[PDB]
Amino acid sequence: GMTEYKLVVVGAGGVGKSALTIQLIQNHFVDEYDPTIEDSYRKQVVIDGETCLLDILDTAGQEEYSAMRDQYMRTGEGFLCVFAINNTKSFEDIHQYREQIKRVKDSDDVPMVLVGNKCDLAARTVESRQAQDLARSYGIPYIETSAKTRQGVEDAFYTLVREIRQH
Amino acid sequence: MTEYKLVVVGAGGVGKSALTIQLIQNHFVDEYDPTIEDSYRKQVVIDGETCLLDILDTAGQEEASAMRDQYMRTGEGFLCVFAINNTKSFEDIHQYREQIKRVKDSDDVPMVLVGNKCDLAARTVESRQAQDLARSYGIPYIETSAKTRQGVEDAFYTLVREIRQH
Amino acid sequence: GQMRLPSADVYRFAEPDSEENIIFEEGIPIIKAGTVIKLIERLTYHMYADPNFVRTFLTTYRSFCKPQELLSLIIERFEIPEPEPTEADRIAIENGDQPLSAELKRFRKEYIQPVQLRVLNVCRHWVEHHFYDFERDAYLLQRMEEFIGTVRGKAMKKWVESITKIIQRKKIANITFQSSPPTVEWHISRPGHIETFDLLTLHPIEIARQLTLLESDLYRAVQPSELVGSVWTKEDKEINSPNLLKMIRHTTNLTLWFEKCIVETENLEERVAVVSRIIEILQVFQELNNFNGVLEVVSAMNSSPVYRLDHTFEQIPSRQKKILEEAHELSEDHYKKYLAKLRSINPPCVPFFGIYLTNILKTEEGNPEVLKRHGKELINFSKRRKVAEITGEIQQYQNQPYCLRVESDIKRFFENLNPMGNSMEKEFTDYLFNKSLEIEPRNPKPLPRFPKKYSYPLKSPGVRPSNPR
Ligand SMILES: Nc1nc2c(ncn2[C@@H]2O[C@H](COP(=O)(O)OP(=O)(O)NP(=O)(O)O)[C@@H](O)[C@H]2O)c(=O)[nH]1
Ligand SMILES: Nc1nc2ccccc2n1Cc1ccc(Cl)cc1
Ligand SMILES: [Mg+2]
Ligand code: NA
Repeated sequence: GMTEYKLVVVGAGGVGKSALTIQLIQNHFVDEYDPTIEDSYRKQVVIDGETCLLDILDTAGQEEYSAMRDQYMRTGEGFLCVFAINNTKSFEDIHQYREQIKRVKDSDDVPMVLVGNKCDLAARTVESRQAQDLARSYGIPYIETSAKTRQGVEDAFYTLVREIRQH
Repeated sequence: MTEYKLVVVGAGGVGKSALTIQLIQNHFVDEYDPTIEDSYRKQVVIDGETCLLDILDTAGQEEASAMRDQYMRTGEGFLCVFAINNTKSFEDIHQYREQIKRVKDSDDVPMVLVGNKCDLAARTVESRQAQDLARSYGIPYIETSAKTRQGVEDAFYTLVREIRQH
Repeated sequence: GQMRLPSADVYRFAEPDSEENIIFEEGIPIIKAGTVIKLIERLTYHMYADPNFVRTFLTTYRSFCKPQELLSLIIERFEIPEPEPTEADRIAIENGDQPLSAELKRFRKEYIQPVQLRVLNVCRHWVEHHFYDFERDAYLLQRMEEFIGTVRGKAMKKWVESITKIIQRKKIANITFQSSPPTVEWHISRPGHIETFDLLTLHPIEIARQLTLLESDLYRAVQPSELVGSVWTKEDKEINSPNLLKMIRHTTNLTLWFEKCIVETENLEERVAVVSRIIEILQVFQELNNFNGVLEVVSAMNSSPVYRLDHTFEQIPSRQKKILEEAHELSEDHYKKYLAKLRSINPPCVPFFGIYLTNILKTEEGNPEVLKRHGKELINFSKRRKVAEITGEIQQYQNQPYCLRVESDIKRFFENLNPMGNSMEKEFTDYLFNKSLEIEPRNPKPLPRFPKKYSYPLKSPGVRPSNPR
């Protein structure tokens, strides 16, 4: 039937990464969530007029299980590499996440998007020009998202699906 | 996984808490800290079926005797515990049996009669007298020691089987 | 009719329920949201006890109420005013007779004593199961001691004297089975010869047993204080979640050790024996319900350095391929089969903690702290109940001990395991991947041969236990 895309969210912990998938999968208009509910990470969407099913793996909270990253990453067809725009270290981590994805998938051309996430009102420390330059150096899209208003969230996931479709 | 609500009742100091903690943690509590109300959970396979026991550990002290209806309404089965070296605790059993029957408005409530502290030599309640009472109630009688674990699983899991067949 | 209550002007907990101060979910009621005053009222309600609510509240309340303020509020709850004599009592007294005091006696028996006892039950649970509030705030402990130590009146006396003693014991602060644990098993390494201990020289049964004891102890040591508020992800995680982090770091180190044992065995035949031995350890982990250990092994086999070793995988016996594949399928579809298996086995077990962490974090991030209703902000208690359902499941599997004997030397060997040495993580995992490329080069590079490194027999003793008299 319809195509299913296995997407994987990766990025530093402790800086609101989990809000991206929560806001996507959520009842958009009721701020509520039970992650234990079977298929709280599956969503049927229409992208460019074609219906598909998103299966999103977000292991937020398990970042200290660093030897499990390979196993989790290998399940994915496309990757959202997420940093927080007020945490420079999480932005500096992106290079090694991308290198690890390429190794696990054994490909130099893995569908992925760079996501700069605004997780609170603390001062931004990564300017969008810096993140655009990094994404261009990798040949991948850059999307900025708000962890509170849902802005950019659909764009991040839909852009990644387009990267998969056009691979 | 089926869930079972068990309630442990009986006079103060007979060992309701020590029995429960021995079941839950494999540890014998030497201290006598009177209970107000405690609850425990235990996943366990009984007769090849996995279930989840919710165990309510209640107050034996008479100062709490007006607060029992609320937990008797929710419980599905009751361990009625006395100590085999305390005759008064055995005489108290029938008050618990009658109150449970009144609250649940039923003559057919799952129960097990438990004679605890069977590791102690100085017994004052004979097994025959307790067995006669259990027969008059239609329920099994199991002697236990929260100290040595003798009979402890038998008492709780027999009560589960009675709820299951209810 | 119902008992009359104190005036809400002298006793705040007598205010009527309304949607402006409490909201119930759709046979005791379940609270969706409420003011802190209403939460504490229902925590100590005169009509029924709610021990699960006490645990939920004491586990999660610090996200909406400070410990010092909670103590002030339950002391306020405790101090209930008694009603004045009624008209019938007045008329008896005016005639020099003793009043019946029927309404006063009922209010004592059915309101004051149950509420006061339930306040004391909150104090008792607080001290016994959440004592860290008092370890971290000595003045809070002094206030609790003073409150308990000055409760007068005979109805509460037994529990006041008990709680005083419990507090004193907690300030200065044994397992029985009826079956014996099985005999410790030895292979090439003999007892006391710790210098020869290694993956292939210890008995694979005993490797799995001693790692299960270690991992069980680490699992059982994690307290809810390390989890609520997602504190293991925040900047102070080393301060607030030390037992959790020790447990995770053990799991990571063991996974890396398995990978290192594999890729540093350059001879193909020897490496097949290493991988086969690790799968035998995985089989014993499965038999022991050590799911953390199962996934430690599976994570190693799915790592980039090991996963690509097609020549090694080809020679694994079919029955061991099936054991590894079955273990891997536990994690598929977001751990569907693992979750079902955990809920079906007979404990003791060692759960995989990572799923709990993700679910606690997402519950906290995905639900608001307050609900706004009729101009009022109500504490969203349903969110805290969901968190406490997870911490309660964790605690349920922490109760059951393993009936296995500790071997102190094998325990120490695995406690001191340090596969990374002084290397940083990236340097070390790049080393492992480069070893993988050395021992099985990318096609079309030919497969080289390498000399043996082990001087002792590679044949496994197997994983079925032995039993001499
Ligand atoms: N020898 C022996 N002592 C026991 C046994 N069970 C309990 N005790 C002891 O008897 C005392 C009272 O035990 P406890 O479990 O607190 O009794 P309880 O029925 O829960 N009391 P309460 O109704 O006040 O909560 C403790 O000192 C405990 O160690 C048993 O099987 N054998
Ligand atoms: N083919 C395969 N089936 C698996 C099931 C679960 C985990 C890993 C699995 N691999 C890769 C593998 C395993 C072990 C070695 Cl030594 C070399 C490659
Ligand atoms: Mg007790
Ligand atoms: Na920064």
